[PDB]
Amino acid sequence: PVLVLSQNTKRESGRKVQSGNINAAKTIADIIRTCLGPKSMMKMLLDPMGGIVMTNDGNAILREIQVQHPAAKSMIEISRTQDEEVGDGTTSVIILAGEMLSVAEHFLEQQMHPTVVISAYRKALDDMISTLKKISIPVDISDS
Amino acid sequence: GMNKMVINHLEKLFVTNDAATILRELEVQHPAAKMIVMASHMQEQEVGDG
Amino acid sequence: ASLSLAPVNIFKAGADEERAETARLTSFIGAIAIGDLVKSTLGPKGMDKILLSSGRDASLMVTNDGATILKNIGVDNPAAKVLVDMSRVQDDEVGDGTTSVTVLAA
Amino acid sequence: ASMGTLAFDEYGRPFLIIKDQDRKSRLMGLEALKSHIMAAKAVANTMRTSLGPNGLDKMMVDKDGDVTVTNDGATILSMMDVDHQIAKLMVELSKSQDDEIGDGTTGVVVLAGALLEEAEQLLDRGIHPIRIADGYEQAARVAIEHLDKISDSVLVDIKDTEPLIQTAKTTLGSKVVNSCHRQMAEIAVNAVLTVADMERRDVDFELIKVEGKVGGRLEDTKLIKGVIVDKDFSHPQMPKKVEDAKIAILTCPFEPPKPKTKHKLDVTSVEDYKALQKYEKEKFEEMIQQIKETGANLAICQWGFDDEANHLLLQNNLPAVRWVGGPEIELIAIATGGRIVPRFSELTAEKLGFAGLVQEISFGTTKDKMLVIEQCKNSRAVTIFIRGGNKMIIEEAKRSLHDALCVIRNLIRDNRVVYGGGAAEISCALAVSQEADKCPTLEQYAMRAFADALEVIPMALSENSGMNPIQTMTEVRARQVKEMNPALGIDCLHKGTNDMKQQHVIETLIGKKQQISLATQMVRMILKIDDIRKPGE
Amino acid sequence: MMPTPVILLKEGTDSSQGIPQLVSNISACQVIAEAVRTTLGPRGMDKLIVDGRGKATISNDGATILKLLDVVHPAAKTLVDIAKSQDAEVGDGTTSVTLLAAEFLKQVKPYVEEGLHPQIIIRAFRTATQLAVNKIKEIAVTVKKADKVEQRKLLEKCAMTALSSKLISQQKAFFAKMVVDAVMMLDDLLQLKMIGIKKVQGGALEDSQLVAGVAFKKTFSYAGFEMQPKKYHNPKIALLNVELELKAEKDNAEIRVHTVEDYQAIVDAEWNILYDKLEKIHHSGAKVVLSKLPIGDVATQYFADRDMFCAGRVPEEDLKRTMMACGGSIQTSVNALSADVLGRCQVFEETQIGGERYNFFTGCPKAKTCTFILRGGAEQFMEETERSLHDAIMIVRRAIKNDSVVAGGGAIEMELSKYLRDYSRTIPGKQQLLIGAYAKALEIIPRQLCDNAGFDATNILNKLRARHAQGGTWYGVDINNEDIADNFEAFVWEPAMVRINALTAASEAACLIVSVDETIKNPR
Amino acid sequence: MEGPLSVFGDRSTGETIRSQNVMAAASIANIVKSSLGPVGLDKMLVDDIGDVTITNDGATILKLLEVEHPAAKVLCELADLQDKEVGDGTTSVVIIAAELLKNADELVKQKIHPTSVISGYRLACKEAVRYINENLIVNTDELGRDCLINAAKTSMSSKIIGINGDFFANMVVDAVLAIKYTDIRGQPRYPVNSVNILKAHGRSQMESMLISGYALNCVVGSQGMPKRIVNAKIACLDFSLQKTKMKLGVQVVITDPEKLDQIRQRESDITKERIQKILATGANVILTTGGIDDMCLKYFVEAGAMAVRRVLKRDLKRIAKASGATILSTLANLEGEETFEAAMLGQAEEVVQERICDDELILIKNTKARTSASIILRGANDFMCDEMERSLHDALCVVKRVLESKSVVPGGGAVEAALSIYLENYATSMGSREQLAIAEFARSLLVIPNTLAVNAAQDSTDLVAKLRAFHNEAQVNPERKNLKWIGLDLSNGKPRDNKQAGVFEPTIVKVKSLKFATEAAITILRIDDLIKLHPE
Ligand SMILES: Nc1ncnc2c1ncn2[C@@H]1O[C@H](COP(=O)(O)OP(=O)(O)O)[C@@H](O)[C@H]1O
Ligand SMILES: Nc1ncnc2c1ncn2[C@@H]1O[C@H](COP(=O)(O)OP(=O)(O)O)[C@@H](O)[C@H]1O
Ligand SMILES: Nc1ncnc2c1ncn2[C@@H]1O[C@H](COP(=O)(O)OP(=O)(O)O)[C@@H](O)[C@H]1O
Ligand SMILES: Nc1ncnc2c1ncn2[C@@H]1O[C@H](COP(=O)(O)OP(=O)(O)O)[C@@H](O)[C@H]1O
Ligand SMILES: [Mg+2]
Ligand SMILES: [Mg+2]
Ligand SMILES: [Mg+2]
Ligand SMILES: [Mg+2]
Ligand SMILES: [Mg+2]
Repeated sequence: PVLVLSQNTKRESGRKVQSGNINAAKTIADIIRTCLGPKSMMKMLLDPMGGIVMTNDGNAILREIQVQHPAAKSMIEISRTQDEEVGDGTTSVIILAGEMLSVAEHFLEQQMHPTVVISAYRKALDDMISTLKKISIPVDISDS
Repeated sequence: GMNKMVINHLEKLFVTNDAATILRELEVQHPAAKMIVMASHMQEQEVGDG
Repeated sequence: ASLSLAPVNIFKAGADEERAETARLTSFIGAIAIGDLVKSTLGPKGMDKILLSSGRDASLMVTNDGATILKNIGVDNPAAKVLVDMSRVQDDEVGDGTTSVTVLAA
Repeated sequence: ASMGTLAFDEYGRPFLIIKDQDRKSRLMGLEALKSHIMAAKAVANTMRTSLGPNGLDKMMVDKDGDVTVTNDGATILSMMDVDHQIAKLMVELSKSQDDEIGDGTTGVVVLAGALLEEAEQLLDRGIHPIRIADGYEQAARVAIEHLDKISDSVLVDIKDTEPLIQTAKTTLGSKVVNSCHRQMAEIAVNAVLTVADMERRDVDFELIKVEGKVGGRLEDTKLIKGVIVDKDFSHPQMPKKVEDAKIAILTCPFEPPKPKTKHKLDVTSVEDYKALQKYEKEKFEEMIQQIKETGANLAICQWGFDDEANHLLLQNNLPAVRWVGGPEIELIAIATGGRIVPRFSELTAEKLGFAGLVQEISFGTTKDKMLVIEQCKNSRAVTIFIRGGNKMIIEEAKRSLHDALCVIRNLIRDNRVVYGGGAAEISCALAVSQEADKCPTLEQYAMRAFADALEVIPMALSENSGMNPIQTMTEVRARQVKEMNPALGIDCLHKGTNDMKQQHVIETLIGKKQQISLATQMVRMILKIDDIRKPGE
Repeated sequence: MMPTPVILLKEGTDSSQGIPQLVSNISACQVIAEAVRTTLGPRGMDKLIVDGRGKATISNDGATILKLLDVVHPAAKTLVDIAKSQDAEVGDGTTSVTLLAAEFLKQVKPYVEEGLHPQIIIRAFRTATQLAVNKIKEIAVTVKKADKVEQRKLLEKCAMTALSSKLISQQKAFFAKMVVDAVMMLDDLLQLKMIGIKKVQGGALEDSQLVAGVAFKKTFSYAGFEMQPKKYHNPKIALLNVELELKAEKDNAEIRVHTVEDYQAIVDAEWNILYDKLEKIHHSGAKVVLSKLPIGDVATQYFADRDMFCAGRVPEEDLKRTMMACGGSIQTSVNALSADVLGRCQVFEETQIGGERYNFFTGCPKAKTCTFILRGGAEQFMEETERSLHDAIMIVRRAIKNDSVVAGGGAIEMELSKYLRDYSRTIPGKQQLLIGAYAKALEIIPRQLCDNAGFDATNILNKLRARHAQGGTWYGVDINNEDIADNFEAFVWEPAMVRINALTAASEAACLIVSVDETIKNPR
Repeated sequence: MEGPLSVFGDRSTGETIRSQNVMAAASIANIVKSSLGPVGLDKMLVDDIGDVTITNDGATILKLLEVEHPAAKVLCELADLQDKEVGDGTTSVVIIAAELLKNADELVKQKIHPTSVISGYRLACKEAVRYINENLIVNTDELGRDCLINAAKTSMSSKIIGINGDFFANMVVDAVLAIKYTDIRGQPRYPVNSVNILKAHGRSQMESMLISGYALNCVVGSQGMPKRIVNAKIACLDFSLQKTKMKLGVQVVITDPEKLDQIRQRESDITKERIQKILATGANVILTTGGIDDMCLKYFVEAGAMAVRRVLKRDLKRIAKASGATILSTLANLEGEETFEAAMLGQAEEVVQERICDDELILIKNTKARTSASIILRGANDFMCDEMERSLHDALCVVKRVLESKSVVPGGGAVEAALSIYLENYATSMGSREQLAIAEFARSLLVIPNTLAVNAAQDSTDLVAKLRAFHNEAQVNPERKNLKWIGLDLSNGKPRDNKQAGVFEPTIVKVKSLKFATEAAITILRIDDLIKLHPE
């Protein structure tokens, strides 16, 4: 056998990879979609050490579940990032990322280039930041 | 439209861009897709194109 | 070079080709084995052999006849087969001499 | 060797083109040519030791352990369990020589192997294998014309058979039956001349029955001008000898007649039963009475008969043979001059054959009997009865005598004769060398190689005879060129003289031409191959 | 690329899609071409393939080689198919077609990798193919004289060219004369079943021969056949489909008698049935008797006593050829054996041919059939001889039907490459590149000729490209001189339909392979 | 084996092995072709354990891959060498080497001798280098600092810091100018790999920070120590501050119990005295490559100093060079005593422990005696942060090359089109077979703009034809030589003056790419046989 790459090296490419990544992300989102808001319901997770985790926390859930798709891995990692940075919004972030990828799937199917989509996303992010800072209000932290 | 070369379980080769033929020679196993294929084959039977 | 000792073997799996000295060696050894077997039956003071077949019937013969002895043995050497057939043809032509012709050939 | 396809893709996706391509092999180009040449050289060097009077035999063992000792190249290569396809081609080449000629089956193989061995060096020097094949074709044409030029002619008449006997002795010199050299040559010649159509120039070998029986000595082999059958008289009290035998040849079993169509004879009364009984009795009596009234003293049936017929023959003094095979019935008819009769009603005194002696022959302490029919008037059929001390020498005697008969046939077909002992090969090599000298193109090398290959037969004869190959061959070549005498060859038998015309060493011109042509054509077909594909295991 | 609880297709479906799949198809076609490249031209070589049973086939014929290769690639099967189609429609050019198709694919491979639309590529291919075909039809030399000597010269030259690639090239004049006599002695239909090809192991190529008549091997004679004579000097010939032997008068027939007199009558009646058939055959004057059905020993001996010749179980094709040669009809009944239904030849003989016995019917002047008898030192030798002769025969047939000749050695390919380069330099610039690639692809025939011969294809193609642009259209590769030459004067002639169909088939295969954009293998 | 040659292995020979080598090289190049240019896309790589790597760097991809074929390992090592010697072009060099191999094997199939192909490639490489150096370079002096910014933005296009290039290029340029230093021989040196790059998932990319000073991936050793110091006097030590243990060849053997107490206390008082000597000079921040026992950390705590342990040797060397300190492996002078001079101290306008998302690090700000630079990259996860690190390293190397050699060339296939034209015209003069080899070299060079357009999803044929038309007009009409600067605009699918658009690459990138690609093609093309021995 005269191979160029080692056997077990499988290479996927193209719109199959793009749609697969987007589906993995939106699946990670669908996992915890119902754990958002005041009327959420608990989930009982079973650790490999015979333990139990009864929670509503997006990062807790995604940290207790295990995946093999690298897109899902990346989504769990960004949930961890959100939790470590601010300590809240760990499932709002997941849902927003899933929805953004979902809506980008449209333009990707419609021959738009991912770099074009990305430039649009970055413009929109800057303008989101501007709008948030404009609509924000101050706080007197001395008011217990 | 580009042609496809479908090889069925009997190792027979079909080179075509005829949708109903491609569907026939594929082994569609999901039931909803099977239903869409049933619709396509009924269209082929009734009209012959489309 | 040679049919057997060539970079390519020209034969089906299981065949073989003994060349000059190897062939003469196997031939002489087979013939002389047959002859040494069939002698000691030669002459008035010759002694008999027990054939003792190995089939499921396990036939048992006590013979002094060289033709009978050679007919009733499992021979695999071609030269030995030649001598066996020679003794059989002697036994067909005349009824005696089947041990002397074999001993002489050997 | 190398595999069919070794990419699997420039993109990582499966690349499957041929079925079981991973288990399949392939050899391409000059390495393929050299593999072919190596295989052919192996076969040829196996065969070259069985060439000439001092040539030795080979002991072939089949799948079931039966032994065959032989010097016949075609029989050897047929018994040889070869796997290489080029060796299979060489077996086919030898078989073709045997079909067309019946002699030369070892010369063809040796010569083809030599041609390929020389092509090996020519390919090393970089010549195109097709150019080699074309130079070989050119040199082969030159050698064929030189054979036609140096050929001699012999008389194929039935009065003086000494030239034919010399030819047959040359053919049989290399076989185990050279202990009875002249007896075997005489009987091969007399056989073909008795059964040979001189006007048509055809010789039907179905009319020559070559029978062998263990016992006796090789010297006991004789020519029967007639037929021998492996049967005896039907009744044990019949006489064992019949002189001045008028023979009735019949293919009707001496039994009550029987329709071929599905039939049911219905018995419906005691009178019907008695009529049937009397019909059967009278049928038997009528058959025997018809055979007797024909005047015959002997009957020969093809389909056997029953107790009533046997005893009626005995009572009526009609010795009879039964269960004789179709071919032997035909031979008996042809030999005795009789006509084969399908039923007794059609039998007449003119359809009978005549043999001056019909005898039953014993073979010592065996209980087996044979029937000889001979002393016919002008038998156009004949039998060769071979005796010997073992079935191995009997079978070798059979095939050697077949070679001799085929050689006499080739003489009857074309009386032209070249002299052997490698003399013809040396002369053709000289002619090819001269033509290569006169050739200015690149085929000069191929023609010189063809000459050096033609010279392997005298070298092989010398080697098998213990002489020094190069010395002997160069001296006889020098003598041929100096004193123009293409009858100078190898003194294999050490008679002193190198003159094959004086030693009566004789070959057939069509035989030598067929050798050269077949060797050249097969070498061309082998050199034209540059790619082998074979299935795994 | 994500798991689903229920998958759309059956587990194991392998789908290759896109530019990689297309490039891989082109590569597989390149492999298939490589498998036959070295057989092209007078310096071409033979291939030895072996089956699972261990039986080897040795061939120069590209169609044969590709049939024997167990090709399974869906795109590479197309080259095998077009080689089959070429062998069908023409009978020669099978290697050229595959080489041309694969070279078209190789030439367009770069643009395929750079994203050129396959529809554009196939449009360019169709355009260039139509142009080249019309140019062949325009510049093909068709002598409008209908002279018989010139038409035999033409057929002999086309056959010599078609044979100057095989293992019988050293006898191609001989075999070409024989092939030409054969197809010129055939009837209007030029049926291939009307040319017999017997293969008798043993003998030389020059010992092979053509029989202006019919010949077939002796067929299982019974006793008395040697008592029969074996040469007749003006025989009348009875061709029959009749079993002549004692047999059940019918398989569903049952005789019922209740008397021994009736029993004996029935026995004698069977015998009289047979003897009456034989007596009718004997009284028809026929001295030779051939039956598609068995002829028993009784009938054999009857004919031997009447000094007649009989042969049974003769094969149907040999019987039909004997009929077309001698001029009779095959009879299932022997009740009307008139001279109109009997056949006739000037000589009938049974001779020995290399270990076998053969019956020869010679001297038939009204013969619309001939039989080749091929000699050689091996089964595969004779098989490749037969294949070469089949190539030559098909060529001669097509030439007889349309004597419009072009020159070979790559002359026509170089002329068309020049013409297509010229045409491409006059179009916008997208189709320009693709038609120029077509043109460069056409050069694969002289290039491969020089390769197989051992020359510098680069220098020779430079010489040819130069000489074809200076004026001159039949200049191609000269093999024996390692140079170029006017191949129309050197008599390297090729029927125009050969190259027309080669271009058509190669372009169609290329267009198909390039139109395929996805491959879906279902699990077995 | 089956052949007469008894070697215990397989043997490929001739067109078989040549086609195999080309197939391998093409495979490797087709892996990376999709990651070339501003429209290229990134790749995931999974390491059989779930370890994920996002990347656009061709060298990184080919290092992570597990290659089995030697002709493909050659190209992998080629990409590695390009990354070592240049820092950019790691994909283009592989693509060009593979295309040179393809065309050269096509010529060898047409039976041009490989020696002749190799001579032609060597000639074409030399003449392409010369033509670039003579006609296609732009002086960064004539262009100013926006030249550096444009080179950085050009390098960052095709990376995940592309559109943010407007700001990342400013950061990169500021950092390289900060770490600029001149040595003996008065040559300006820009020692990248001295810019520290830290990664910390969290705030957006735009929130990445340029530190005027140095950033240390370390923390204080004790929570009782301060975590901010303003007038930082810095002591860099290459030895450990622990309870002193006698060395291997020294043993304590007591025969008078009254000495044991003093010996045991001395074992700690030695290090105590060393620490007091260090602290007496004013050192309030102490970085150490070794460890610091708790006993010592308590001394630092009581002194109000900031001690840091297990610092890395390279980080310490950089902090020392940047702050003016002297790394001490020992407190030992030329007088056989133990002292610490205030001249061995360094200075910094502040040293603080700053809180990054969920970790903590130390920032040394405004060091004197030299300026230093660190960059804290901030993204959405470790994958993003690692790819940002690799992209930023590429950009830093690019700016370094632009500042060392003051020549740039335009991008977007401008150089490749110009070289294709010039070399297809130049081949006409050199031999007859080397001519074909040089023409094929020229045609091969076009694989870069072809790939750029293919990835941009544009008509590669039309675009490269327009490019070649422009550059031929430039090389045949002396009045339009300004057309040399035309290349691809992959956002619009139209040629464009890339010198005015700001698509610049360091000349060294293209030159070294060409030289290395030619060397790789020559070495692989020289192979006409292969003997693969069966392992033992
Ligand atoms: N009474 C005897 N005295 C001397 N020699 C004898 C006597 N009887 C037999 N022989 C010798 O013994 C041999 C016979 O031995 P036997 O066992 O019959 O051998 P084979 O089977 O070959 O005939 C003969 O050669 C004969 O000369
Ligand atoms: N008595 C002889 N003296 C010299 N040469 C002989 C003699 N008999 C045969 N030869 C040569 O031996 C060669 C080999 O023939 P042989 O091997 O006997 O038959 P085949 O070649 O058919 O097996 C022949 O070419 C012949 O010329
Ligand atoms: N004598 C010759 N000289 C030069 N070229 C020839 C000669 N004979 C045939 N050719 C060329 O060889 C090419 C292929 O020959 P051949 O192998 O017979 O074709 P195929 O294998 O396709 O049937 C033809 O295109 C023809 O032009
Ligand atoms: N803005 C741009 N417009 C056109 N081409 C560009 C631009 N930026 C980079 N390129 C081209 O991209 C090619 C390499 O891109 P990239 O993959 O980022 O570099 P590397 O070769 O180091 O992998 C260069 O040849 C360059 O000409
Ligand atoms: Mg919350
Ligand atoms: Mg439609
Ligand atoms: Mg002989
Ligand atoms: Mg042909
Ligand atoms: Mg880059």
